[PDB]
Amino acid sequence: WKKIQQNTFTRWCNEHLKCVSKRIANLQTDLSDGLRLIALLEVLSQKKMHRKHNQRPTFRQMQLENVSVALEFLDRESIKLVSIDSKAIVDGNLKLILGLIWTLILHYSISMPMKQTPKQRLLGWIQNKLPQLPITNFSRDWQSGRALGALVDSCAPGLCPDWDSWDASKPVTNAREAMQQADDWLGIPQVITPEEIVDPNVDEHSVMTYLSQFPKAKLKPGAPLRPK
Amino acid sequence: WKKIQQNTFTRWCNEHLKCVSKRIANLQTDLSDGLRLIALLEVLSQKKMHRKHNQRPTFRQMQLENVSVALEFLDRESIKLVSIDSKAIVDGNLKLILGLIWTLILHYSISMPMQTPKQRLLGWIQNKLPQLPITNFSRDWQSGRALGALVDSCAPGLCPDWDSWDASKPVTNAREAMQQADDWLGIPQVITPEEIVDPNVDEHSVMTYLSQFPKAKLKPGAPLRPK
Repeated sequence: WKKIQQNTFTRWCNEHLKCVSKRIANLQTDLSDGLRLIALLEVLSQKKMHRKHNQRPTFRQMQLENVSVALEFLDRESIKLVSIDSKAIVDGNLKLILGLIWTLILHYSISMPMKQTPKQRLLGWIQNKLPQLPITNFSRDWQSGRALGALVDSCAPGLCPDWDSWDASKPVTNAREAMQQADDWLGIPQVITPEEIVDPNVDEHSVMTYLSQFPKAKLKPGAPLRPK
Repeated sequence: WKKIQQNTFTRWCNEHLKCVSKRIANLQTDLSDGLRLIALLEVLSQKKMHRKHNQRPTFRQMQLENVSVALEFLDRESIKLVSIDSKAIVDGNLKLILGLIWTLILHYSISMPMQTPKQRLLGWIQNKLPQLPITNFSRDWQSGRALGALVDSCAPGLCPDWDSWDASKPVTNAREAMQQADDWLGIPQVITPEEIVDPNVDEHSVMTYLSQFPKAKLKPGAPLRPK
């Protein structure tokens, strides 16, 4: 079940990298040369790098430099780093790499758009989107798939009109339906999969990554809105 | 372990879709409207579609039409379809969807560049590694030794000491070989180190990955050592 956080963090990375025709396949290895780490940072910040880097990182000494300029750009952008050095990324320390990406997710996806920590800001935003439901956390409250259907219909009434009378004992079916409509007609990509979000062992961080896409979603023209 | 084939087939799809700034996340659902299926076919064939499709597939009747034009283009391109209809893709039949993608992998990745396409790829690897007895696309690759041999065969210097690698460290060997192949040969990891060494890996997933080797190009800055 610890795969879920890695999978969600990778999908989030690829969703930004695809705008520059680039892609990673393995968070452990594909950021080590620093090339695709810089690319990710440049597209997220909409800014170029402050100094030049090695185009051909032959030896790890050049890989350390490429990650250094990435960490410098991150530091001069007021983004707080929770003890991650260049060596950790180059040598492929998976635990600290996942920590680096989450820092990026918190800063760019959660706190940059919408007195209080970014976590309770997102919870606060969902809270009044769903006033009839008692939402407190980013895990168990979403396991049935009912709350996803409620959220998707809240953003555009008609996508999931009968969310209330959904079978709570069919979690994957409910989640897949809600996230399908959200992807097709709100443009919210599945950085987390239906099977993963309902899984009894989901981490809050993975679910937060997915839900952070909802405040800035736009309803598409051809959407099938029914009242049922 | 049945996840491996789905994961490899999805990664293969995303490796082509990324050239048109597009991406799928779920092979079961993300091809059902037919929009990203057409996109995948257009980039693979380097040709546009023969007739126009629904930009806004509101109801499944329009989703069926979008997949129909995708299947028509596939049919008029002499690509043999092993019993897959529009309904199967739209309704999200995972088994038949994986069959549809494998058809595309066989035609575009294996048989279009370089007897059946399977033994063609096996034949190509065979003389790249004449000192090794390769027969299959599964157990022969579990140690990670053969991957290191293949990567060094394509560019002598990337994995010079593959011969004296510890066979009891499969994931470590596989990760090293596939790392060098990605960085300096431009072969993306459509399959991950942990998946290729897995005792229950299917031949189809491994074939998908290895089909990228015949057309690989050595990058200028590669660290080639003799050891």
